[PDB]
Amino acid sequence: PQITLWKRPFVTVKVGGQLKEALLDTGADNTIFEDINLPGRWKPKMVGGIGGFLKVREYDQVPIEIAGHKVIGTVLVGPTPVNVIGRDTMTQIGATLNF
Amino acid sequence: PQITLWKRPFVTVKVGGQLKEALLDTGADNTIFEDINLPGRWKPKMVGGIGGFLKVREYDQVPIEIAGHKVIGTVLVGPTPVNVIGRDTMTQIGATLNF
Ligand SMILES: CC(C)(C)NC(=O)[C@@H]1C[C@@H]2CCCC[C@@H]2CN1C[C@@H](O)[C@H](Cc1ccccc1)NC(=O)[C@H](CC(N)=O)NC(=O)c1ccc2ccccc2n1
Ligand SMILES: CC(C)(C)NC(=O)[C@@H]1C[C@@H]2CCCC[C@@H]2CN1C[C@@H](O)[C@H](Cc1ccccc1)NC(=O)[C@H](CC(N)=O)NC(=O)c1ccc2ccccc2n1
Ligand SMILES: [Cl-]
Ligand SMILES: [Cl-]
Repeated sequence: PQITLWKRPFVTVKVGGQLKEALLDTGADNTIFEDINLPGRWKPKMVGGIGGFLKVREYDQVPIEIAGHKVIGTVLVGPTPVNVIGRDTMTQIGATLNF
Repeated sequence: PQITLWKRPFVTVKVGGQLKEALLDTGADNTIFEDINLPGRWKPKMVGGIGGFLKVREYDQVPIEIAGHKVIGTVLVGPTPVNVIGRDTMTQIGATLNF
């Protein structure tokens, strides 16, 4: 699809077997969710942004379906106010900005 | 242009009289700079991000040039780690996210 930006660009994704919504974010390096439970091991990571840093769990090679496509990549989990799909995932579905 | 997302999507912008660079950020509501100086009075404003809330200066009706499109918008000046072009400016140049 072609998405205008008059509203925040959320999309449906499936991760860990659950349907979630997340913000398509061209400014973010990373992909992060609040309250999803993933299997397998994780490693601690800190991510920074406006206002400071977030302590998260990093899970590697996680399948995400976004809203229709299969991506495998890194997923962060921590107490974020919003789920975000960052460039690490969006490059794998060929997302582009156009103007 | 049509911009892929393998690198961070920075663009050249002229804000006030000054050439700067900033991140095209579909996950940001606002346009925020740290390294510009704008004249005159400003209004206090608070913005949120992943880590908490920051105090910024709001300057109204500021000219912004990006990719040859000259627009007039609200520019915030605050302790952001990265200059960001948010959806408020991107909608004015007709930017879309596509996949
Ligand atoms: C933006 C922030 C998330 C705070 N990250 C950083 O500031 C990291 C932190 C790292 C650990 C501590 C020591 C410094 C390194 C490198 N910095 C990068 C920082 O010092 C450096 C500033 C700079 C820019 C241009 C020319 C010279 C210097 N940025 C850079 O070199 C490149 C610029 C680019 N176009 O990619 N940017 C980044 O490295 C950077 C990293 C994460 C980001 C996440 C989201 C959005 C933008 C992000 N930009
Ligand atoms: C989410 C995460 C992966 C941690 N990445 C980032 O946060 C990186 C960090 C980078 C270095 C510092 C400068 C910003 C860049 C780009 N950001 C992405 C960037 O897109 C980021 C994503 C985001 C949105 C909403 C809430 C939190 C976080 N947007 C923002 O930080 C913008 C800033 C603003 N006020 O315009 N925030 C918002 O637009 C915004 C909207 C609604 C909100 C509701 C509650 C609380 C905070 C809310 N913030
Ligand atoms: Cl959700
Ligand atoms: Cl990020």
